[PDB]
Amino acid sequence: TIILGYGHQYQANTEIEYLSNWIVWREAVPDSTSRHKRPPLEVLNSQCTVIAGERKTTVLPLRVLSDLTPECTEQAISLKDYKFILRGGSGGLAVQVGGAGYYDIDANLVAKENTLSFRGLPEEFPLTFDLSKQTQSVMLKTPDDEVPVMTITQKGINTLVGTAAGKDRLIGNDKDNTFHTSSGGGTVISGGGNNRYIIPRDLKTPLTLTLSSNSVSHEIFLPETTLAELKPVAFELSLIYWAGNNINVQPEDEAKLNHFAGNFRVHTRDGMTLEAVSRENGIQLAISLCDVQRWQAVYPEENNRPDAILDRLHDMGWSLTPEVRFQGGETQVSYDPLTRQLVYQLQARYSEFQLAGSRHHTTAVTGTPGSRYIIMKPVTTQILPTQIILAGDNDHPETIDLLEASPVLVEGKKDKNSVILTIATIQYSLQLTISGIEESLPETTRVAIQPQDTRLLGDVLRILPDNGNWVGIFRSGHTPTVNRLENLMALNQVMTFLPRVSGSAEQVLCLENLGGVRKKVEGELLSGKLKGAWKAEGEPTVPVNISDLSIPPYSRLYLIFEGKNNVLLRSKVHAAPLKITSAGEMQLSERQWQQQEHIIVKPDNEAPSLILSEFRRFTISSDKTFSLKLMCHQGMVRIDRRSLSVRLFYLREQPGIGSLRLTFRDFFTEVMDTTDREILEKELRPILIGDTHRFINAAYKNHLNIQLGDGVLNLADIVAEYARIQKEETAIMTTTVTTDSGELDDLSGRYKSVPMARKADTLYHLTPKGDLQIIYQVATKMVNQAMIVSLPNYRHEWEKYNLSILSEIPQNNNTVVHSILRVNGPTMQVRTIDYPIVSFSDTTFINGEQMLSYDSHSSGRVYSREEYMMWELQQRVSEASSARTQDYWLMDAAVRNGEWKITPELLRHTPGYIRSTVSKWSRGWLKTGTILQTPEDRNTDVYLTTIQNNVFSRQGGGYQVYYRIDGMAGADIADNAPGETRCTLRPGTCFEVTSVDERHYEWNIIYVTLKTCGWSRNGQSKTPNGDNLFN
Repeated sequence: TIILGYGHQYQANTEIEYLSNWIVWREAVPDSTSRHKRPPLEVLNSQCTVIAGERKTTVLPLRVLSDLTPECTEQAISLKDYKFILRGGSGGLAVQVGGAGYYDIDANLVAKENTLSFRGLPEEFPLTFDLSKQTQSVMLKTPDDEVPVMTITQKGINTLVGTAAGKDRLIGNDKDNTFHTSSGGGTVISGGGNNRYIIPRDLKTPLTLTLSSNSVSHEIFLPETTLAELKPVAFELSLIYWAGNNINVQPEDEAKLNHFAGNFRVHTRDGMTLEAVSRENGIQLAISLCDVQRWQAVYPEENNRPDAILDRLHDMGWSLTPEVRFQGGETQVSYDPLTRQLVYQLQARYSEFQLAGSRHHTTAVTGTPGSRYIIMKPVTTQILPTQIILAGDNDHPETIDLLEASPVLVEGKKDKNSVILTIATIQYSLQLTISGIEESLPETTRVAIQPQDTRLLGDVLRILPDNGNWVGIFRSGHTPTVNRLENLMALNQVMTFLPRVSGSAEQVLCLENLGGVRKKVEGELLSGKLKGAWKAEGEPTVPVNISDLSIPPYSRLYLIFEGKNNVLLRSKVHAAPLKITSAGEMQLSERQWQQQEHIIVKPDNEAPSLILSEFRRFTISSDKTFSLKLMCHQGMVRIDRRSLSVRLFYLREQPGIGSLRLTFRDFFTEVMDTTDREILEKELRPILIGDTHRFINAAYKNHLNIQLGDGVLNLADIVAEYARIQKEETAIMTTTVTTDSGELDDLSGRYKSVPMARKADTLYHLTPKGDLQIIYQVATKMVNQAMIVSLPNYRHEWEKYNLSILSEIPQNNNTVVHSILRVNGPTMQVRTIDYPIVSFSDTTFINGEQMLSYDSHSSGRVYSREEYMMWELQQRVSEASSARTQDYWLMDAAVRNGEWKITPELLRHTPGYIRSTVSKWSRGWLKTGTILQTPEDRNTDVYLTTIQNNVFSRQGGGYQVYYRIDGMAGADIADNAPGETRCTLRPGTCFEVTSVDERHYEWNIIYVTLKTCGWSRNGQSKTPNGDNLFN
């Protein structure tokens, strides 16, 4: 790196002045009045020269034109004649022009990259540079005249970089060129060769790309743009944006637009890679590649399986290249849209692959010798056939896992040197094909039907007849009928409600563990009685303690309850911790540490070296120090006695963000065993900050680094930063908010204003002690800063919270976007107001997750209040996890006092729900804005919980209409048994019909949303042509 200046050689013309008072002689400037005299300082040279060596050299002359300020402009104009002679080397030359002078750049042609950058100019400067012109002038538009502030003579440049945010006009050579365009629009005219473009987001003016006739290929990079921000426009190479100015790729001649088929690629930030493909009529932009790692990073809260990604892309209106590749991960996945076949290729031996079918594509897996293929439990119907191809090593045989599928009946078949096995559960089935790679079935393959029953593929083959193919291979014994099946993957804080039965007098609840880690169920019975735990077919039930239950891996447990009273059981599920007492390298595969929720390290003599394979840490900021400081501020670091505890979050293929706690027992010396006293801890803290290793146990001093996939986590850094945070407790800001804190439609409560301006993204954290930790990031770019809004004891007091959090999101166009965050139980409802333009969105904690990530630049469709608030009815009908968690939280709030009671406080937070059946529905009859009323019935019952209350499943015969009441304040509830939430709505109550949807008319499903009124004395009581509503 060379930084250059403007140095002139002066000639100081001087004279001798005789100071007669001190009779001395001194040097002095010539007198300007004594005839004619030379100037006191005369400039002789105005040239600088740099000759580069063999390495890459960057030249950065002083920036004399950095803004349009008059003094800066004058200084730049005065220096417009300075000569810069820069000769690049074979390594490469990068020049960033200061803003004035004659530039004579002589870059080597051998060098792969020779850069000419104009980013040092004023931010909004119209730059017109042509790479095909050897000599050029960069004119500065001064008042009343134009000044050639720069004159550039370049040779060998191929990496033109534009201004920051100016209206630039760039033209390339006939060679390969790279263009770093500005964020202010303009035009780019790339000549021949293969050209690359890096275009930022939020363009001030639409940008036009002109593909020349002699051009070969083009690659467009969008480092700040996701695929969801682009409109899939057909028969065009232009990149259209949902919001914001778009790129306008056009060719020199429209006749030869089809030339750039396969020679036009667009790279997008979330790992997408669009390609130009010839089609039936013209050209199109189809998705060709996908990096699953970048996509998972951009969308951590969604299902990142290739099938889920394909479904998401199809729902977005995006086409597919004839061969779609899914790069990243342990395997390369290929999709063929013509035959709808998804193929997996294994590369790493001894890799545990989870095989899950789909309702849209057929799956085939090509395995590696010595591998483990886990068959997942079938969850949907009409699953297309799946295939497994085995490499027969005979020294490292593979295995096929049916343990996690919970198979009830397995039937075998033989067809052309392959064994076809069906895997049918109680309610679902799946057909799996097993075939070899060399036209032979390896008899050494192991089929694990049951944990204690592991057979060999040869033994399975022998009992398989040729004629009369279908025979049984496995059949589970008789089990009691299951009224409710509850998976233990939902972690804790699960409220199970079993309504009483009429005469069966025996309700069976089944707790199933689909993983390989033992589960501890810390249940607690509120209503009903437990007869014991089912043991076998014909012996008395075994009594068990609901306080703690042990569930062995891949095993079930049928609890028996009486059918007279309602059954309400609150259960806490915690997996058994993993104890690591050995030393040396301790490597855990991805499935090994993803199965665990707590890992305890207790070294016998020396600590091991933990290596978590493929651990992708979840971070909201790219700064490691800031991320670790925020993690320390959020309470994931705990120090008690000599033990250090670390809580980590990782990105995973499944929806949500994973969590893993690491505890290092005896991590500190014996001086830290006095953590009870705060004065001693305060005395220890300065040393813990300065010299962390002084208080670290000698068994850990060589094992302070934890290998987390690609990154590394150092325990000493965490300890030092945690100590620093403890010091500052007794730039991240905290704002504790109480139910009765803050200033005074649905926004009818308190208001709290965020002090600063936030960014687009937000983070919601729910600590184990039920603390809400909304985290905002300050919009300032120079310094990373965060502001945390704290709601202590939120999970146990969410019904008393009705405040709104107001914030501001500045935009690139000097515009401000208003955001209101309303906390509604596990749901974080956010309204965006644009100046009118009002958008609604929400996120919900589900399945015990404690981290929620929402990014504004991740969607391309804006939903109004009616559209968003209508979506929740569709999710409730499908019984989405959000509705289940809302039901769980409401049931938990219903028992705050210890006895079941639906308080009037919960009425405001709880929308109403009605399910009704009509004899016949007329399409288009119900229009938005109409008025509906209940008939002259005694009371119409409104249900707050519709997931497991048996009040929302289809009943009777005909069309089904789903209702949702916005305002339930003022409705009298009924005496409810423990577990049921019923409200009796007053007769003759108006219902302002809003946003009627009938997309599932062919499925006999009608969707309706409503608003309450007063005593309007109008509407339809019995409704036309019978079909009395609100029974």
